[PDB]
Amino acid sequence: QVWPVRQVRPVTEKLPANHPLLTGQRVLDALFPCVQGGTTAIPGAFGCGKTVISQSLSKYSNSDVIIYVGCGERGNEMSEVLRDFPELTMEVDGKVESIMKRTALVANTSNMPVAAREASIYTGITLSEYFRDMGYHVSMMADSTSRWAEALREISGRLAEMPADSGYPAYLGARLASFYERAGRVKCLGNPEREGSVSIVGAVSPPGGDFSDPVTSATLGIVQVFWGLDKKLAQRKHFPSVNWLISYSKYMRALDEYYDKHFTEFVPLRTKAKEILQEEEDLAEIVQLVGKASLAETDKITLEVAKLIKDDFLQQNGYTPYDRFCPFYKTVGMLSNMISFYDMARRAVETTAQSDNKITWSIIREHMGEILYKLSSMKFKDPVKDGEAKIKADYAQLLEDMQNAFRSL
Amino acid sequence: NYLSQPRLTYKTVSGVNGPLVILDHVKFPRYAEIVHLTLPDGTKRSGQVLEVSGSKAVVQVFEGTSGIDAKKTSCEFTGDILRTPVSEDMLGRVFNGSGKPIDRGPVVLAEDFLDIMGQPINPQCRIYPEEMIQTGISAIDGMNSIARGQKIPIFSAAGLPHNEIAAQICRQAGLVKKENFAIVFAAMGVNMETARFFKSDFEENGSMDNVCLFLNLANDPTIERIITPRLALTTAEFLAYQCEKHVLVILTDMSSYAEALREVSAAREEVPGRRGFPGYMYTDLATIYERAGRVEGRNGSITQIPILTMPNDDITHPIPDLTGYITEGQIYVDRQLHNRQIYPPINVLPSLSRLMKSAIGEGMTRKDHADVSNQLYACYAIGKDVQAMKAVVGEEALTSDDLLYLEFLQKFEKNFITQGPYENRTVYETLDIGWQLLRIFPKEMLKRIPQSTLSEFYPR
Amino acid sequence: NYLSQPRLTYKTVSGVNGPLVILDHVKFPRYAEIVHLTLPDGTKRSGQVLEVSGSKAVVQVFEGTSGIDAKKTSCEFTGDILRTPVSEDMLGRVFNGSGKPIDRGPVVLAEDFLDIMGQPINPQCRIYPEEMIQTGISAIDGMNSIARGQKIPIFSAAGLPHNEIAAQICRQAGLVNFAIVFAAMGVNMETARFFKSDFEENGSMDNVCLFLNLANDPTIERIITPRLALTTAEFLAYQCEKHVLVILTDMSSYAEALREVSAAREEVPGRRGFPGYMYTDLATIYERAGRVEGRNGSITQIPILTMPNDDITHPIPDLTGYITEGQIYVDRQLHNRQIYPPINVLPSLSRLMKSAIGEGMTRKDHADVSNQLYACYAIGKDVQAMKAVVGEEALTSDDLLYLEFLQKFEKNFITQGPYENRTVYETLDIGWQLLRIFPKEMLKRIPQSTLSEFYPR
Amino acid sequence: SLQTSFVTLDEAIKITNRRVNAIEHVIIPRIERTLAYIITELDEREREE
Ligand SMILES: Nc1ncnc2c1ncn2[C@@H]1O[C@H](COP(=O)(O)OP(=O)(O)O)[C@@H](O)[C@H]1O
Ligand SMILES: [Mg+2]
Repeated sequence: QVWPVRQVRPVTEKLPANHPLLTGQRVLDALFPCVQGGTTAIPGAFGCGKTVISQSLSKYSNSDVIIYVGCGERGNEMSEVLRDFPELTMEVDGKVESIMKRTALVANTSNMPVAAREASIYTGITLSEYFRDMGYHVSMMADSTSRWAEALREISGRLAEMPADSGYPAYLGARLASFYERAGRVKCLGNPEREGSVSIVGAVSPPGGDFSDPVTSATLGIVQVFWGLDKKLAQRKHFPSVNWLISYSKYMRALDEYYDKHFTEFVPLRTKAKEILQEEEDLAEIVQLVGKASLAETDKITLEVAKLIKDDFLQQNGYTPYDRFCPFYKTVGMLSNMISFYDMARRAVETTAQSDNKITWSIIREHMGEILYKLSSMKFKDPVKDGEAKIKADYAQLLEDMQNAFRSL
Repeated sequence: NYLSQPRLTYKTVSGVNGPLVILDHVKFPRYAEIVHLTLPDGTKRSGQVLEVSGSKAVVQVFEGTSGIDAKKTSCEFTGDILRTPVSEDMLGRVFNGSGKPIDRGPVVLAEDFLDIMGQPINPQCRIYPEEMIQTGISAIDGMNSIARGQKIPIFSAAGLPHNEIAAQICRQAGLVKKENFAIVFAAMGVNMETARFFKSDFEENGSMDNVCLFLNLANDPTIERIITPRLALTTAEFLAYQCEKHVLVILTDMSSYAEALREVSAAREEVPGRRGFPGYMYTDLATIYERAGRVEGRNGSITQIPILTMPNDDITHPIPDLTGYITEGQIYVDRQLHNRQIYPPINVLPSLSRLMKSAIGEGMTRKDHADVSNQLYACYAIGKDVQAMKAVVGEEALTSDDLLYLEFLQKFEKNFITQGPYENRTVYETLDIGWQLLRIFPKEMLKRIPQSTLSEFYPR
Repeated sequence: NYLSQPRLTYKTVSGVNGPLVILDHVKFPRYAEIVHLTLPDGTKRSGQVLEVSGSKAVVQVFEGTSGIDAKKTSCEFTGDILRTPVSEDMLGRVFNGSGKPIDRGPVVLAEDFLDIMGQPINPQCRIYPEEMIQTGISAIDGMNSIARGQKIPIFSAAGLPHNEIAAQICRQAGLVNFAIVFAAMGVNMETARFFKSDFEENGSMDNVCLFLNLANDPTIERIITPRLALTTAEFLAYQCEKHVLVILTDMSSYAEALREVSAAREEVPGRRGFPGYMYTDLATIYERAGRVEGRNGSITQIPILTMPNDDITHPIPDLTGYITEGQIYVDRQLHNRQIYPPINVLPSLSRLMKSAIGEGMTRKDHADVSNQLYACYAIGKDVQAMKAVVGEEALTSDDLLYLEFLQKFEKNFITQGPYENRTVYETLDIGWQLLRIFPKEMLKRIPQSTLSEFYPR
Repeated sequence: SLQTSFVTLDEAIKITNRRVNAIEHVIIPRIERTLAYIITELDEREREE
């Protein structure tokens, strides 16, 4: 069949989204969730990891089909996908299958004709709506929407049109908003009564790295999830380079009733982790100006567990074999142990700080260096070489290992 | 009398560009006239004459110019400007941004046809509004109080919960007790989840028989936004000034309206204002915002609550900037309060209501309401200055009085501002939550309050 | 088939303004065609058709419009777009920025005439680059490894030694010979002498091709100079099967000439007044690199940049970093401290490094050691920044370990001197020695199985 | 008397020097970067106009 790429394919009804799009990152899946039918933006300066997040999400997500769009970006970033995806396999019925069997690609690299970048976007979303109508859950990656906005600026410029913000045409916001409205979860047309979805994950490439960029500023008015990357995390090799202070998701109130059924313990842990990071951010300016010696032992513990979470939970190298993909059980198990250590270390100080003989974080460190090195090592446990049972058994052993040390204070 | 004479139909299309079609050989063209376009495939669109000169007319097309051509497409000129049908049967109906039904009901069988620009109400014939709307929200009713017949926007930004504040005002609004609103709701450029949220809330409240909805979603045509506020306000003016209802009008993103103006102005190659917006943006916005309030000898009223998404959180941007020069206040929704899970995220410092001065106080609400609002404001202003100093110097530099202001700042955000989405507080609960914070200080610090108000309400 | 029908010549110049000449009564104009202009004094100049409309053609003139007139100036239209004559004789030649010889040798006998603009390679036919080049420079090889076929520019600034680093890379590159194609845009004569001298001093010059546009040469030649050079690299790599290293000298001179050309046409500006399409334009140069299916040859690009006021957010380094596969960053603060090479690793990157290293490629530790050296260097910088506020008496011994690593890293791993040629294996073991300072439980980028094999030596 | 004064005064010298270093190395650079950005963006708005 033949369809006009600029016209939305019809459906019986759009539906609320009720199920997570798992990315296999610990950050993203815990702190800033996304859904089957969701809309996401990934803004960030050059080298932050936008294409590596797009490729990781393409390799490891819970989607039936992937449509991958590379408008205005590198030919080697397309060639990597063609080289990798035949070799990498998912498992079906006790049999392995190449993930290239579920993938389609739409390439228009940074040296191909500028006008064709508009056609890449509408081709890729039309291909995504076609498989949605079969009752599949589809994900579309658009590895830079700034390259499309920048193509509109040249065509608009040669048509001699009046510019809006920074040379872009006044219709740019309407072109973006009507593209993101093609995402969703649906009752399909026709009569076998199936349901399907399209999630859209649009990367954004703000010139100068500043999110006051017209494309970023327009896109953040439209999307429901924002994964804002930071170059000063990327320079430390802190990956994914996501700024957890500015990033957000609007789907948390929709997903809480899923987590209450499948991962009952997670919502308190998510709440505590955000508070520990928010407290460490409030402490860090006082530490920088005043020089740390003023801090109470609660605040030393809060800085130390915030550092533990930042360095050994949020951080995840995407190439090394144990952390390519992090399952949600591994993610909840790791988080539960770090938050449980916070509550035990705080309990020990908060119970004893009134007495003549009392606990301090220096005592806790010196007493527990082996348990601290076990907590930092939890990330190295491997989802396929060790497996679920061995991972969950080890994380329960760390809980007794730290409990015996706190029974011993 | 009627237009009984026939309508001319022209195939003389001469240019097509963005939202605009240009025709020539047009007989005695009329400015602001409506045009109906039949495409080569028989699709029907509609448009309006933005300029006339000699035999040439420039038409903005509401549904967009895709598929139009310079030979087969034909325009029928209606002989008249845009008049909408109206009736009281429009309450409990759902329409698109063009005013066509989407509830699967019939089209409006009119009680009248009204010009969507309205008619100028004489400044001699207006009534000054003094009845307070109790919105049920303490940060509004205590410090930014709203009169029935006011124009007062919510200024907000991307990701913030301005839709929940709007829905909560619609659930909870009434007069202070020592009538209930007809609601007209317009949406420009909203996503499907926003449209579903408001429609679902009015059904959840069990009150859809008293509300009219006009919806233009983010996939619907952008030039329909030019008329959507004017369909909504023309309906509110019939209901208020001919059927004597008390109307509340919600206009849910003025920022996506102002962008549709910038497209048309850019396509016409007009001389810019700031950030590329039309040079006439103030004078256009004023035609929407000044359709509000009360008139002498008629029992109904219109209260206006626009909503703005401010870009980059910039309150000096031409959209929120010009809105303050026309409306009687603003309510400001703040990212720093939202990031801390405070709800409502209303920041009381940049928020204002210009008509509150005469709507509150003795006989209106309670005799302390003016004094308590001033003192709560001054305490929060001082506490925010102490907080900003403290981060430089540490708590060892602060006096016992600086700790009284810094304690108040927490207790105020925790108890007075923070409320939750279905909690409804009277003015009386709002004031007496207020006094529990003013008791943090000794009497000698409460400088905004006269001794009679201290003597009567502090000892309790 | 050959263009056998004769060329038209025109005196119909209807106007002149800025760098643009405007002919009328032109018979069937061709967009992007080349035109030869003869001035009244008999000087020849060339230009290219930048616009066509009915009987009119707009020409930009490469040597400028000064002294052109509406009456005596005459234009000959070539019937064709800009093509360059190419042969394998071009190695061991020197040309100006428009491809005319300047070595007192003859003009090129073509093996073919190639379109200067190249042609986009199909992403299906690209081969991902995975063979590591050893430059022997430890700050590159150990922490920004270069794959054969990469684009990896040198971001530098005025007064820094980016010429000397680029010469050292040309002198030392090999697998764990290159043909060199070198372009210069807007160089002073002492820069032009430095490279030509160094290539003759290393005896290499019979295997180097140079295109020179100096600071006094025409500006609009600069926008064809890298396209002449890359067309020569594409013949040498993808028809003669050679491995080519292409050096493009000061891309900020290319971008500045492009801004000056575009400002005369009044095209939409981007940031800091550069053309709205500058990303696309630079991408047509930088994407002319890599390996391809079924052919042995390859093109590696190392463009050199000058950052205005050392600002990496300026559109030139910014839009270049968005396209290229990393960057090497040359730092004024290391240069002022008399270190060589001044390569600050933190703002630097290589994207193709991740698959060009490790087991079978280099050594099993390489991917772990590199990431731990980045972590300790970033933390050492944070402690040095803390010390400037609170003074040494506030620092714990753990802070002093990172601040000792910092001093030893810049003296042993970074500092090298201009002719030292370290193996990857020397670079890796110099890596482990600095990491050995820290008690092993601090090495939290490295898994137990790597630590227990390499740290105890 | 002199020694308890001296201990108190030593701490006050250390605190004062810490503040001077913070103004010189944290606060003034942050203001000067902010000021340079504002001066840059005002030229961009002017070129757009
Ligand atoms: N999750 C990650 N894990 C490991 N390395 C990463 C990760 N994300 C980014 N990188 C490194 O950073 C480089 C640049 O990432 P990329 O996605 O291409 O950034 P960009 O936003 O510019 O497209 C990668 O080639 C890789 O070397
Ligand atoms: Mg990318």
